Amino acid sequence: MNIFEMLRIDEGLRLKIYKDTEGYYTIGIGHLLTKSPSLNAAKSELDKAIGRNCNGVITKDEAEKLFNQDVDAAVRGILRNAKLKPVYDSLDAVRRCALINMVFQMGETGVAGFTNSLRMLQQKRWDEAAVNLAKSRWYNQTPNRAKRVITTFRTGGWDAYKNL
Repeated sequence: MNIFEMLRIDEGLRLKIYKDTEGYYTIGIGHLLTKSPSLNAAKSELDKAIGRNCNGVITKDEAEKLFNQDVDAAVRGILRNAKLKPVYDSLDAVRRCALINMVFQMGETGVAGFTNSLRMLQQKRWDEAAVNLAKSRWYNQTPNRAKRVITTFRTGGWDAYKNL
């Protein structure tokens, strides 16, 4: 299992503009287009993103292209972030995937706000950090997904994703 397969289980694949769990306009493999309420604003962002007139619909190909950019940007943002980098560097390969996943879903900023859990992950207090992560909007709003990511940090292996 790797970061791409993991994210694709969590995000799914949709070739037509759709709404987030949050009600936001998205396409592909969890590529948010806009937080704006107009389908029109979304369409426009789409065409800007792809470089063509898409009319709200893309190919598999275009979806995976966006996905590769988004993963790359997530990793690079972690690496550039003063709060994130140290945790990232301290973690093993599997756990590193779980932090990348959070960053992808919620953005650098969002994750960087989980101060106490970051601290615990750095210290390698796996069970404590899992209980602290669960105490969030994130877990309450998307519990099955949060719980997959959490098991990942807890265990250090891919079991939450075996099932799936």
